[PDB]
Parts: sequence; C-alpha cells; structure tokens
Amino acid sequence: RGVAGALRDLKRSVLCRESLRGQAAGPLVASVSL
Amino acid sequence: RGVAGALRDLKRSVLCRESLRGQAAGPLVASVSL
Amino acid sequence: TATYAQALQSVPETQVSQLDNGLRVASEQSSQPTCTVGVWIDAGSRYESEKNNGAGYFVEHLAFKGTKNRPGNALEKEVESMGAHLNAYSTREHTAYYIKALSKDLPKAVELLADIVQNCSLEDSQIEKERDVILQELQENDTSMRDVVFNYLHATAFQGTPLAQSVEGPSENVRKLSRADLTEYLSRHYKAPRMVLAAAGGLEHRQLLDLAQKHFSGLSGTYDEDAVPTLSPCRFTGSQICHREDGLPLAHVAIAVEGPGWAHPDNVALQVANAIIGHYDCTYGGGAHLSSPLASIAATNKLCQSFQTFNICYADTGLLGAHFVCDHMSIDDMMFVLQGQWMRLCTSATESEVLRGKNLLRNALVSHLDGTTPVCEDIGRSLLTYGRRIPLAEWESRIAEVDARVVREVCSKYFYDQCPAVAGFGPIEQLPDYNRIRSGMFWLRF
Amino acid sequence: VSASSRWLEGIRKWYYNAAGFNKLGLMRDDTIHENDDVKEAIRRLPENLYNDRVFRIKRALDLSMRQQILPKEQWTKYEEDKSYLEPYLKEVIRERKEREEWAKK
Amino acid sequence: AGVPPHPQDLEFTRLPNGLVIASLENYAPASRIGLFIKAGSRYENSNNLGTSHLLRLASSLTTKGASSFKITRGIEAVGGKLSVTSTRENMAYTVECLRDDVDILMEFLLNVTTAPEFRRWEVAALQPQLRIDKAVALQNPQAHVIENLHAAAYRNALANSLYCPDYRIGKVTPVELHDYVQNHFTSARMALIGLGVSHPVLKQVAEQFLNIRGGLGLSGAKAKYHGGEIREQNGDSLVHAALVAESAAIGSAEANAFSVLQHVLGAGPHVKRGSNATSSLYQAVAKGVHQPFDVSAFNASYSDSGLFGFYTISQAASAGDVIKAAYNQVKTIAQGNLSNPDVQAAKNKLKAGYLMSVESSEGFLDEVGSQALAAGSYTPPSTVLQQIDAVADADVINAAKKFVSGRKSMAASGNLGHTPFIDEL
Amino acid sequence: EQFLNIRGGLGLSGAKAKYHGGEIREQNGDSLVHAALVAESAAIGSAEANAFSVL
Ligand SMILES: CCCCCC(=O)OC[C@H](COP(=O)([O-])OCCN)OC(=O)CCCCC
Repeated sequence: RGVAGALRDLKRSVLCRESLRGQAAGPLVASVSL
Repeated sequence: RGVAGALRDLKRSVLCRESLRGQAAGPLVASVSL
Repeated sequence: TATYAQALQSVPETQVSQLDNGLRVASEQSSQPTCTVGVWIDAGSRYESEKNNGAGYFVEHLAFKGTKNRPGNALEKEVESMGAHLNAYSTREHTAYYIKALSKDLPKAVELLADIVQNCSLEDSQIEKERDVILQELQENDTSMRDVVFNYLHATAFQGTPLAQSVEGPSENVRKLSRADLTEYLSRHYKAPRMVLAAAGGLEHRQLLDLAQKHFSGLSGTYDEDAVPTLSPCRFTGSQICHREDGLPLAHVAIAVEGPGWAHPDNVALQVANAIIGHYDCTYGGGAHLSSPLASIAATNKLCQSFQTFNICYADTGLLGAHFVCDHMSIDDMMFVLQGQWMRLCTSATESEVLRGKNLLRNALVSHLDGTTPVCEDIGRSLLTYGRRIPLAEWESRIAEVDARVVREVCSKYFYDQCPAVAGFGPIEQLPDYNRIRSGMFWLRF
Repeated sequence: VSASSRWLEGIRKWYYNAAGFNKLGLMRDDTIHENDDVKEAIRRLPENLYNDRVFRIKRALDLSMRQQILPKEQWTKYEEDKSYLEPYLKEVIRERKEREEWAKK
Repeated sequence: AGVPPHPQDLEFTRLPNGLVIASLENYAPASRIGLFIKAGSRYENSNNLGTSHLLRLASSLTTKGASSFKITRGIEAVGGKLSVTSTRENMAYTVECLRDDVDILMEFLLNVTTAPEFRRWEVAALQPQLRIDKAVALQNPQAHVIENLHAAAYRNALANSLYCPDYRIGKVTPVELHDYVQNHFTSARMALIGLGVSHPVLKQVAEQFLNIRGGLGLSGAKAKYHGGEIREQNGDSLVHAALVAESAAIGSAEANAFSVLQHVLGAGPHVKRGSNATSSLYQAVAKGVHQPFDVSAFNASYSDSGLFGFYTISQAASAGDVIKAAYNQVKTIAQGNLSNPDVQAAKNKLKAGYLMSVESSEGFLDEVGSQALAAGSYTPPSTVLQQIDAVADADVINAAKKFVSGRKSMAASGNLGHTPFIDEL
Repeated sequence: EQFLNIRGGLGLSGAKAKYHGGEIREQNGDSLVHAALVAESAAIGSAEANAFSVL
C-alpha cells in the first residue's frame, strides 16, 4: 500500500491537543508496492 | 462578454516576433456583463 | 544455505514462568540491544456492564498521568529521559501497557510498569481533565467511517450482549463515571492470575523473573474473593444496520458471519481462504493482473477504492468477513463479486490458489514477528488466549495441512447458507436488501 | 532462393490480386476480422498507423458504396503490402497464451 | 536452555566498478533484498519533472525477461512483495519472500531494474495513477508543506518534488523513462543489499547483471541553498508551518550536532497522550498558548546540504504566537542556556531511537542501503553511538547559532491571516 | 439623495497596503516564459506618479 512518512474519502478530524502530538514533521519518503 | 485587460477551447498560438508585440502587460481589470 | 523449514527451528523457545500469585512471566531472548516489555491484562469492554462501559478506556487515559510514588510528570520524565517509549491499547478483550527501551534499562522499565498497574493515582482533578479529552476523541472517531462501520457491525452482530459495546463507551457514561467506578474496575480485573508480563529482545529470562518477584509480588493473587469474573457466550444475530448519509462522498460496508473463536483450529484454514480473496487499495500497482479475482475485477471495472477481508477473534466467537468502501453506484456490484467468491471457495476451490493463500500466510506471519514489540505482543496475547506460545514451526504444520478440500469444507461450515451481520454507512441507497444479501450466501446451481 | 519458391510466391501474388482488396487501396491487415486480440492490437498502434488505417478503410468503404475501384496505378502492390499489425497481434496472442497457461496450474 | 545462536557479521564488499554489495545471514525464515540507487528526484531537471515518480509506479510493467502478468502472479504465488521507496536522493527497489524463493524474486528484481521496456501503451495506461498516488499523499497537510519548504529553500535539485507536477501528468514519455534508467541506474550509483542471503550469490549476481557502465557520472550538480517562502492560503482547519535554515550535509560531525539539537528541542512523543515534559519547544509554546497545538524540531540531512528547524500545527489565530515562541526557544539555546543533563537526555533519545529503528529487517535494510550510497561503507551501531557521544554541548549550541543567524526558508498552509512572514520574526 | 444615502457601515479603511517584496515562480508547460520584475513606485495622483508614467 502507498505510504508517506515525514515524522523523522474524508480521512478523519484531529481536534484535541492529545491527538495532535506526533503530527508535526521531524524528510518525506514515498513508498509504492503491489 | 467577460473581459480581462492588462496591457495598460484552445485559444490560439503566437509564434513569430511580430504577433508577440503587445502581449506583455503594461494592472488587471475584470469585467462581467449579461 | 539454511532452508525455510530449518529457519523455523532456529527461533528460540519462548520461556514461560509463573509466580506464586498467578502472574505469568514470558520472554523470548535475542541478541538485540533494545527490547520491549509490557503487561497484558485480560480485561476489556466485554467485561464491562452498561453502567460502567468505557471504564477501561478511561483508565488508559489515567495510567500514565501519575502514580503514588511518581506523581504527575515524574513518570513521563523518567521514560523520556532514558529515550524509552511508553504505549498502551485496549480492545474488547485485552488491555496492554508496554515500554520500548534499551536492554540495560530493563529493571527500570519493569519497575515503572509495576507502579503503573498497581499504584495508579486517579486524581479527581485529572479525571475531570480526561473527561473532556475522551469526549473530544469521541467526536474525532465519528469522522472515521471505518471506525464507525465496525462499531456498528459489533453493535448489530452481538446485539444484546457485552460484545456489542464499544471500547470507548457512550458519551453519557464518560460524563457520569466516578472515581469509585474506576477503582472498582481495577480491583476487580487487574488481578495477578489475569495478567502476563511479556518481554522480547536482549535479555535473559532469569532477570525478568527476578524483577517479576521484586516488583509484582505485592499484588493479591490466586484467591481474591467470591467475585470471580467469567465470560459467558455472546449470541450472534444475523441483522442489518444502515446509516444513510448522502453528504459523505463514499459508502462504507462491513459484512460478516460468525467465527469460531481464538482456540478453534479452523482459524488457520479460514485465514488461508481470506488470503486468497486478499485485499485491495487504489494505490496498488498490480491492478488487472492481480491473482485475487475480486481484486482484479475491482481494479479493472473500478468497483471500489479499497476492500479488506478479516477474521476477528473473540472468546468462542468472532466476526469473519470483509469490509470495503466504494462509490454509491458500485455497492451492488461489489457485494455481488464478494459473495460470489465466498460461494466459489465453498464449492469449487482449487489446489493452486490454496497454495497461494498458504504462502501469503507464511509471509504474513514471519513479516509480522519482526521487531521486539510485535513479538512481545504475540507473547502477551497468546498466553491470555492460547495459554501458551504457539511456535512458528507449529503454525507451519497447521498451514501445510490445509488443502483445497479443507478450504471447501471449512468455508462451507461458516459461510454457506448463513445469516450475515451487515453494517452500512454513507450513501448506501444502492446497498442490497438483507434478503438479497442472504440469498447471496448460497448458490442454486450447487 | 530457388525456382520452386518463386512459384509458391507466384501463386500467392496471384491469390493476392484475386482477393482484390488491393483494388480498393486496402492492405491485408486492414481486412482482418476484429476479434478481441485484433481489437487490442489496433488499440496499440501508434497514432500515424492508426490514422492511416482509418482513412484506407474509409476510402475503401466509399468505393464499395459506388461499386467502384481505384485506378490500377493506385492498387496495393503485393511486394509493398506492409504487415503493420502482425507484430502487435503476435504479442497480444503471446500474452493471452501466457494467461491461459497460468490458468491451467 | 533457550538462548539464541551466535549472530553472524555483516559482509561488505566494494567492486572496482563502484558497486557495493552488503549481506547479513540472520537465519530468518524470510529473506529481504534491496537495490538502492542514487536516482531520487534530485536528478530531475526542469524538462523531465516527475519522471522518477512515474518510474516509481512502473515496477510491475513488462520487462525483457518477464511480462507484467508474470511479475504480479509470480510474486503473489510465493506470497512475496515488491516495493519501490523514493527519497529526494535515492530510489530503493525492495523485494521480500521466504528464503526458499529468493531466486525467483531476484530474477524479477533485476528485470524491473535492468531490463524495463516501458511499452508505449503500458506507460500511457499508468499515467492516471500519478494523479491518484499524489492525491492520496497530499491529503496529509505535512506533505505539501514539506514540498514547498524544499521548493523555497533550494534553487535546484532539492526544490524538485517527490511527486509529479500536475502539468506533467500524462506528459512523461517512455523515452524519458528509458533515459532516466540509463543515466542513473548504473554500477557506481547502486548498492545491492540482502538479508537471509549469502554473500557469494549477491556478489555473483552483482557481477553477472549489475555491471552497467556509467551513462552519467556522479553528478556535481550541487544543491544551492537560496531561501525564501511559499504560502498556501487554503481552507484547512489548522495552520501548518515549517521554519528552517541550512544546517549540514549528512555524515559530517556537524550533522550529529543538529541531530542532538533536534532531541534537545523535541521531535515526536514518547508517551501516549503525554504532556511532553522533556520537550523544551512544546513547553515553551505551552507557556503563552493554551489552545490545541503541536510543535516538533525538523531535521533533514542530505548528501551535500541539510535543513534544520521546527514544524508547528496550531489554530489560525495562534500561528504567530506559536512560531515566535518556538523560535525564541531556539534563541535561548543559541545564547548558551543549555545544561549538560539536557544534552545527555537528548543523546539517550537519539541513541535509543537509532537502535530501535534497526530492530526490524525493514529498518535495518534501509539503513545499510542508505549508508552504502551516502558513505560507501557500513558503520556498526556501536560506532554510531560513539559518534553521538562525541557531540559536545558547545557543538549543540553552535548548531542553534547557525539556525538563528542563517537565511531562513519557510512554508505554511492554512488560513494565514496571523501567520508571520520571515522578516516579521 | 433619494436612494444612495446609505450611511457608513465601515468607514474609509486605514488598512494600508504594506509592500514586502518576494517572488512566486510557476513551473508549467507553457511554450514561453512570462516574467514581470517590479519595485514599489508611487501612489496615484502624486507628482511622483506622473514621473513613472513618463518613464
Ligand atoms: C423451474 C424452476 C425455476 C427456479 C427459479 C427460482 O426459484 O428463482 C429464484 C427464487 C429464490 O432464489 P433467490 O432469489 O434467493 O436467489 C438465490 C441466489 N443465490 O425463487 C423465487 O422466489 C422466484 C419466483 C419465480 C416465479 C416463476
């Protein structure tokens, strides 16, 4: 499955401060497979 | 008819140097009508 | 030079020990410099009643917020300062708290898990803080159609039983849950015979069992009172729940039959059959040439954005089926092709595709147990469900036993002419009527 | 290479001129019957060969309406008949044969 | 007793043509083989943008040794996997299967990487997948912010996006794909990495098939940092913003200083729903901001440059307060306010995280492959921890100083009515 | 006087335009490069505006 990594259909909402932690980036990587 | 003025369907091609003169801008204006 | 069969023998045996208070202590040693350690508790929403539903999910919000010996920030600062990671989760049957840390930090890691599981503060000022936080999370989960449609599936499939309850609980119970409700939940369920201390990575089983005696000895075990919990069976109900909402751009559908449960040997053959049907996403590269006829047809005719099979296991029961998401005019075609593959495997499965399903499962099993945290989970969860660690060589024996006859018999036992539990959400005007869905569970030609 | 292979080629040129699709300006691959393999091969033709095929079929259908033919100067010469579609059709068939061989296992 | 076997050592070999083979026999039931290539998006130019994206999507098209049908059915038959991972510098073709089927998937891997035909009709049918792939990626607001962050920082060669520009979808030709493979998929730009495979067979495969002589040498097209800012007014609920300065190329000692500075400031949490006490950036913003937000140090190190800074998520009205608070928190470290216990806890998070990131075969193979192209060597973990310990407190401070005084690059998306420009910081 | 006597809901705004400078670049598939290079000159009606018009 396609992947986008950065941390080192309506998807969803992230409202509170607890669910926001970890969302800020930390270099993109694009993976593709079968 | 709608108008866009700046000089003071595939549209067409402008290739030669004679047809290019007047294309460079010289403040946009957007007009709309019935 | 080593063969695949020989590599299964090289995996170290999972050493298991048990304290005098019923706490099981299991480990799988390796040469890693890191490790994962945690406590798996046999608790979840299936044990909760309607009045205290969501209590376990509430405790998860409070487990890392302070202890008697480490109040407030003290726990986080110790974990963070040694570069470790602390996590937890809760299903309908299992609760888990585990740490990822260096191998040298094993004694401190176990010490923290003991202080967490036993000496949770549960400050009233903190409970009110987490009250609003869980409520926001409930609003967040409503936007995930996948989480919604699977809660609906449990709600309708196990209607009238504890398994219908969601883990988070209803919005009214999170608002009226008192501190006494939570302490009652902890003393009742967080008991040493119902917990498993699992570890995986670079560590000898001796120092884990010593640390188990050192920190978890002070825990009432092997006889609490005449208050023993016992999971009764949970009735499965063929039923349908349809949340019509034409404002959402894609429909979500989850359909399933009743599965046997954790300990049944039929789960291996069922997973082989599900692997044949497999799963699809619009980002896959294969498309039309994929082996699975459902995936090939779904990609060629663009019947969906994704689908996935599943075999969800609970004690003596489970949900076996598939979930997909598609445009509002593809719900019928997608249901037709899906059911046609259940019937095709029930009646006329062939030998080659069954070998593919066995090979997909072998690769899935070994790829998943790669890392200290997956293996630590497999240890903890297995000791609660299976009462033992099933070695990889045994899974290979049960997989190699499956052939086309096993799939036809096993699939017919659970699929053919059975009432499914259907859950729908989104623009589902074209979702077939339940009778038409029920008629798709048999073939008149057979 | 020998006098006998020129007689097999001689009757092939006879049958070619007897088939008479060269009288309408067509080529041999313009006349092929469109099955699924042939439809895929036509789909894979480059833009120039597709547009050339379309006009020759269009011109031949226009002649067939009038019950006319082209002047002899404009007939398709047997030596110049380009098998523009055979390499594409051979590959489409080869792929199908592979799919049909995997389906046997 | 229950103890594991004696773990083997990693074998490593450089061939005279520049190719690098590295293997480890871990006696696992599965095998994993990766071909790492210096062919990432940085080697595109303004005439063939997006060619490496479409190439990343074309791994199951027809090759000279295996049709598209055979590759899909052949790999799925053994339950295997074929993946293509791309960064701005590398493309990594990875293959996974049970160790009894290594030969089959090796043959597919070589065909995909060394004999693609890029058939005109197959490529045309694949063009719309660029739109689907890019759309799935760009629904994370982080993806477009970091695309624009690199577009703003560099004049060339890292401004290039990981995803194909919209105007190029459908315009990438089979000639451009052939030229991209001939130019970049060469011996001196490649590394063949393997797990659960012996070193002789990889070295044998490397000498039989991976001896492609350079069509384009190791390019001296150095990334030129320029700085600037790209702002995207949209209808997202939250403002994403990244503020960055040029830091250091990977492998240098100055890079390790920025990695320690990343963990002094805070980069990702350690506790589920934790207040993040040891993150000085998070605590600094939480002082003057009581709304929901997130903040994290950003560290991106490349072959010839680097970007260090921080990334913020906040309400649209708090965007300036969050950014200025975070930026001021970096200044106090550049002014010298940095204890020794603070640096040691950062080294523990860094050293621990590095070891954890190579527990799995997936993370170990990616590390060995990246080291082979970046360094031409394999540095074991104990040497990596040694290099982390050699970072001095003054090195962490001077890295903060380089950020504060450096020409900035900024990317932001959201309602930007209260998001400052660079000169307003 | 009969119809256009609408009293101010918002006064003559003092939200002055703030020149900042910068650059926006659009890589596309046009055949020719269009480019405009500009600096802050003068507000209309001032004598300095007439100088730029002559320039
Ligand atoms: C000579 C015998 C012909 C048999 C055809 C037949 O019975 O049609 C199918 C349905 C019931 O099957 P289903 O609709 O559940 O489909 C099952 C899908 N697996 O039966 C009816 O109710 C239809 C009424 C026919 C009136 C003439």
